Amino acid sequence: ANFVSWKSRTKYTITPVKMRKSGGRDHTGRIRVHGIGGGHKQRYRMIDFLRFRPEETKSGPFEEKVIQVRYDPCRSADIALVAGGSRKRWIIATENMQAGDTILNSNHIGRMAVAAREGDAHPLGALPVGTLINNVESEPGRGAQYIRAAGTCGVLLRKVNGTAIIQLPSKRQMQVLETCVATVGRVSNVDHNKRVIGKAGRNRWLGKRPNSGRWHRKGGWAGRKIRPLPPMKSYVKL
Amino acid sequence: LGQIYANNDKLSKRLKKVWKPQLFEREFYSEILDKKFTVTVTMRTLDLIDEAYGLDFYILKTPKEDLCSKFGMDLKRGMLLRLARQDPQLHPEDPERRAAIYDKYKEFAIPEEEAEWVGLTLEEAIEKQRLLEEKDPVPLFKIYVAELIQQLQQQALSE
RNA sequence: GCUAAACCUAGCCCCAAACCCACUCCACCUUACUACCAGACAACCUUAGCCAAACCAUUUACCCAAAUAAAGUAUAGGCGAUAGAAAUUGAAACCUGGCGCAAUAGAUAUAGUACCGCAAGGGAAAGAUGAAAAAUUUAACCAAGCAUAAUAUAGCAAGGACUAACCCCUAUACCUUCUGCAUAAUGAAUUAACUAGAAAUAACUUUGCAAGGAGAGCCAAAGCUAAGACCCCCGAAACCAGACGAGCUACCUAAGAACAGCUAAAAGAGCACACCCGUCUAUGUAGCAAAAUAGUGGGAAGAUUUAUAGGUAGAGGCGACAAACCU
RNA sequence: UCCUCCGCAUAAGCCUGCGUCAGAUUAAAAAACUGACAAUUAACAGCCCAAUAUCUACAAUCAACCAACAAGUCAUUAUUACCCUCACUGUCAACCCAACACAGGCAUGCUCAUAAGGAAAGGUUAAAAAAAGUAAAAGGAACUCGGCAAAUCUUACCCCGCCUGUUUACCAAAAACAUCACCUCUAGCAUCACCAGUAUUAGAGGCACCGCCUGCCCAGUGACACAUGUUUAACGGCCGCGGUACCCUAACCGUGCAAAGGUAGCAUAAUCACUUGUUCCUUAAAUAGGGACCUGUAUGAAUGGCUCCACGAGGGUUCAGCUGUCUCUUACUUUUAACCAGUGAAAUUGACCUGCCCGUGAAGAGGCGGGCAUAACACAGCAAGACGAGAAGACCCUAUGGAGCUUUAAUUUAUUAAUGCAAACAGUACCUAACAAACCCACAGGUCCUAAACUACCAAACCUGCAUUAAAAAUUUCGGUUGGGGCGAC
RNA sequence: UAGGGAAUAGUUUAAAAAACAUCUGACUCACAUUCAGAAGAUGGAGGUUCAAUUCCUCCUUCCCUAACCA
Ligand SMILES: C[NH+](C)c1cc(NC(=O)CNC(C)(C)C)c(O)c2c1C[C@H]1C[C@H]3[C@H]([NH+](C)C)C(O)=C(C(N)=O)C(=O)[C@@]3(O)C(O)=C1C2=O
Ligand SMILES: [K+]
Ligand SMILES: [K+]
Ligand SMILES: [K+]
Ligand SMILES: [K+]
Ligand SMILES: [K+]
Ligand SMILES: [K+]
Ligand SMILES: [K+]
Ligand SMILES: [K+]
Ligand SMILES: [K+]
Ligand SMILES: [K+]
Ligand SMILES: [Mg+2]
Ligand SMILES: [Mg+2]
Ligand SMILES: [Mg+2]
Ligand SMILES: [Mg+2]
Ligand SMILES: [Mg+2]
Ligand SMILES: [Mg+2]
Ligand SMILES: [Mg+2]
Ligand SMILES: [Mg+2]
Ligand SMILES: [Mg+2]
Ligand SMILES: [Mg+2]
Ligand SMILES: [Mg+2]
Ligand SMILES: [Mg+2]
Ligand SMILES: [Mg+2]
Ligand SMILES: [Mg+2]
Ligand SMILES: [Mg+2]
Ligand SMILES: [Mg+2]
Ligand SMILES: [Mg+2]
Ligand SMILES: [Mg+2]
Ligand SMILES: [Mg+2]
Ligand SMILES: [Mg+2]
Ligand SMILES: [Mg+2]
Ligand SMILES: [Mg+2]
Ligand SMILES: [Mg+2]
Ligand SMILES: [Mg+2]
Ligand SMILES: [Mg+2]
Ligand SMILES: [Mg+2]
Ligand SMILES: [Mg+2]
Ligand SMILES: [Mg+2]
Ligand SMILES: [Mg+2]
Ligand SMILES: [Mg+2]
Ligand SMILES: [Mg+2]
Ligand SMILES: [Mg+2]
Ligand SMILES: [Mg+2]
Ligand SMILES: [Mg+2]
Ligand SMILES: [Mg+2]
Ligand SMILES: [Mg+2]
Ligand SMILES: [Mg+2]
Ligand SMILES: [Mg+2]
Ligand SMILES: [Mg+2]
Ligand SMILES: [Mg+2]
Ligand SMILES: [Mg+2]
Repeated sequence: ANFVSWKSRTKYTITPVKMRKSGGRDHTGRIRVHGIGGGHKQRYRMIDFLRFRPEETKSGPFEEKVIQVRYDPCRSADIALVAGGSRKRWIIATENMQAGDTILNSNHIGRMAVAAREGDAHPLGALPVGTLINNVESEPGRGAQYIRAAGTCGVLLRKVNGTAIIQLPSKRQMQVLETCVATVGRVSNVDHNKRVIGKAGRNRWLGKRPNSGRWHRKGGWAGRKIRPLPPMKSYVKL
Repeated sequence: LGQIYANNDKLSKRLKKVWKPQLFEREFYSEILDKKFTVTVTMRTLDLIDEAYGLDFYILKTPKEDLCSKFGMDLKRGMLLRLARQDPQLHPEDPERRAAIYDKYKEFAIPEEEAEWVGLTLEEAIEKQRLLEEKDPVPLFKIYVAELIQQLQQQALSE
């Protein structure tokens, strides 16, 4: 009926903002996704997924200092508070990012690839083949949508024709323009998938409601299915 | 909005069926209004405009029940008012060209009084009528000062 | 002798004729009936189904602009059930009447009130002197039920009788339903009131006129016109359409609140109150209660319990699936 | 004298509903009834903010030390604008939701023990039966389906489910569901769910912690690939017939059949032909329970198999004790009861002047036949009959009566998705057989039985119309006969 | 109790064949394997049909399923 999305704020802050739970309902009030509800209250920390974002009056490569690496309730990865110039922002932390580090945000591609340090953001064309990368965008300047979960990384496979081929965490290949930026290394919290929920109630703390008790007979979809990897996804236009 | 028999057999199930027209967004230029309009049309409308030799002829010729659009009837009122007024706002700097347009469509000219009401819905017409009749009341001071003078005037002439 | 009984108005019904309805000062679309701030939200879109077809599946009458007639004809249709024209034809204007009701009737109506329901919605009952009550003193007698006045061997309760109430003799309530009912088969305490056979085809009977009849149409090889005379009541579980419902309950959202003591100390740990639940027993079963009481129990910092406001709506929701819960 | 749940406040709700006076008469008996007249006073509470930009990483927990995860309730600045001051509303009560002056429901604070709030007995008697208690000789589960209830305050185990949790409000709390864990399936991505997430993710499901494992099968049916195929932790399935060591059984032999032939385990029981098997424990006595063995009509591996800690108002077995459960009851108290006084329901009811025995009869008689009995009428008990009352039997059948559910029942694709085609709209076209016969320039070169016609995808993820295939649904039915129906038969 | 299916050499499977078993021989020092020969059955009875391995009807025989609702 009168559902209003909490995601209404328009200016970037690092102040954690209050978010509202959905219970798996859509704006009609009807259940759209089952199994969502409750959990601990959470505040949202706005993550800036555009790593090469020079300040208002600045341009070109710039550096930032990692002020803190901390826990994030809204994602499985850790986040890092970084500061450069007069600006602070939240970013996805890499595996070994720690307070006091300095990270590089670059948009420069040279004849020679750079030495890839973890936590630095470079265009894909500037990185050696085989570098571990995370927080990839599909179009230059779009912002990282791929390889964002804890402990993840892709691999730079090729650099042909001004395009970069990468391997997604699912092992499917993905072609983008070489000017797309990525971050070197793996996402933080590499042991995230070793966590043991332990008891049913801790799933309720995370905002999961129990599965239906209704018994469903398995159908043709069930059972192992060995199918080839899908063909490479290209975001390039010729 | 209608029904159909499945497989065109009356002994089969009767199903609801809606046939919708195929709609295209095209642009059209009016000579009388000297304006381009982006109008949603059917292929039929394009066939009718051709048989009329243009949008101005199509709008001016076709009657209300065959246009079947309030927009077409606003275009008609618009075109008809320029013809009734010989409006000089059409190509202000080309009196010769302007007169060629008005002559081309001289068949459809009607009095300006009638053209104002062409296409109006009943609810628009009443609002037009209500506004024409909207007049502030006359202060009875003015009404009586006229009766008094006329009363004094007539008395003076008699004697 | 009580309780009662009785009543004739209120109004109402169907027609006719005529084309109705406003502010009354103040308030009222927000939580209506609330003097007084920055907006923009805006209407339109084939009914379906019951039912009939003895199932059901195509199909199944629904005023649509003149009475009549053409005509239940042309035609349509699981060519079934049923449905069904048109051309053409062309009668009538004088509102205030009634072989209508009279308080269980006639409007539901003394009133959409009281009352019931969260809401949409559902929805009553009843009055009775007289010219005067600034005359309170004038009538009977009448249902069931009682009272005046309990009762005496034995029996469908009576009948035949009889000097005599009873004793004697004879005698298996009634309705319905059945092959068949005293049946220990149905229904019925009793009184009052209310409460159930509607019409064509043909035929018959009784008139009129008669090779014609009939006040256009329609029939006629004694017909034809007219008339008389004829076919009940209450009852499902359902189906569909549009509204109204999440103050209960299921789940969720926002923002709150509660959780003593003892043990252990990582805590969906133990013991144990408040609190939440409802294992077992008894009680209660028109209750105290349309699910309770007493004891005994399970849990009680948690997937806890709980106040508030909001959300999801029936072809649906919601569901730790019990086909649970949605007043 | 006794009780104490309580009580007092706030919230919500309610709306004058035990103030006075005057009336009637006060209340499931004897004012909270009628009418008038009064009454709650704001400091508590409610009712709030000029604009635009900008600011806002660091929980709470005595916040210190420590230690966490589920990661959290409390904050501005800049510059403009800004003289004006106490309005309005709630305020009562013995109260609200439960048809009631209802033993139920009802949030917070504070006290609880009370300073606050209340009365279990109308009077009597002291029978039964009934309810609630207390006490009980000797015995101590002999009771019983069962130690139910009481008493006491125990032991050991078996099944099932791991565990806390959850459910049929109002007959089921459970072994059912969820669940940590494990595994299968789908998905490469943003501005309204998922998610301000991004494959260590997120959805759809199975199974059920953990430990040991989870065998074989892709023929069929489904999914996926639709090029031979792949896929069981998808739906599912997982062999016979003869003979051979006295018998039993067959390491073994023959033949056949299948996609594979049931593997590991486990098996006298939530499981059971014989069967209450057999044997060892257990009792004096076991159709119980435990341990084994036999071995499976029809045990068996995430439709999970087999062990095991902990746990359970689960089902079952048991030591010790305990006891009125019982042998076998008794006594007393209160309640109820009965009597007096007040007030005053319900279901029920054809009429009744309403015995017994045998017989009869629509096959079980107060009422009929034959006998027998017989003045009349209260009160208390009882429950054998009145086929007692209650609810138009929930069983069963029938009805061309419904409805829910499921499908390889019939009909259908409206809708939805995909696909094709057509419509709409790019937007430009010459691209696959050289063979020197006296004729041929010192070279870019002539002829003979080969020196030809020569549109590219119809021109996007849209929308319309047509088909097509799917998924999801929708509508409708589910014949009869029948020594009841079904089954069989017809 | 009531319906259905099935009886083919000694065996097990076919539509009157095959592999075994048997018999005869060969090979071997002998046996087995192997090789070459040979015999060997349509359950019984009752039919029809131009002809009975698919067909009867019955018997005899073995199996399979069903035996439910109160
Ligand atoms: C009547 N027969 C068919 C039968 C019946 C049942 N059970 C029932 O019918 C139960 N019926 C209910 C469900 C109660 C209605 C049965 O339970 C059984 C059996 C068969 C036997 C066969 C037994 C046999 N031996 C040991 C005597 C044998 O050799 C085998 C065999 N497989 O070869 C067995 O397994 C046997 O022992 C056995 O288990 C049988 C049954 O179980
Ligand atoms: K029917
Ligand atoms: K009888
Ligand atoms: K009877
Ligand atoms: K009866
Ligand atoms: K329980
Ligand atoms: K046993
Ligand atoms: K045993
Ligand atoms: K339990
Ligand atoms: K009795
Ligand atoms: K019989
Ligand atoms: Mg799950
Ligand atoms: Mg499940
Ligand atoms: Mg009978
Ligand atoms: Mg009777
Ligand atoms: Mg009857
Ligand atoms: Mg009766
Ligand atoms: Mg229907
Ligand atoms: Mg506990
Ligand atoms: Mg629940
Ligand atoms: Mg179930
Ligand atoms: Mg069930
Ligand atoms: Mg015993
Ligand atoms: Mg005994
Ligand atoms: Mg007990
Ligand atoms: Mg199990
Ligand atoms: Mg229950
Ligand atoms: Mg409950
Ligand atoms: Mg019930
Ligand atoms: Mg229970
Ligand atoms: Mg389970
Ligand atoms: Mg496990
Ligand atoms: Mg398996
Ligand atoms: Mg085995
Ligand atoms: Mg055993
Ligand atoms: Mg058995
Ligand atoms: Mg067996
Ligand atoms: Mg099995
Ligand atoms: Mg399976
Ligand atoms: Mg455990
Ligand atoms: Mg429990
Ligand atoms: Mg137990
Ligand atoms: Mg003992
Ligand atoms: Mg009886
Ligand atoms: Mg009875
Ligand atoms: Mg009946
Ligand atoms: Mg029917
Ligand atoms: Mg019907
Ligand atoms: Mg049929
Ligand atoms: Mg029948
Ligand atoms: Mg029968
Ligand atoms: Mg049959």
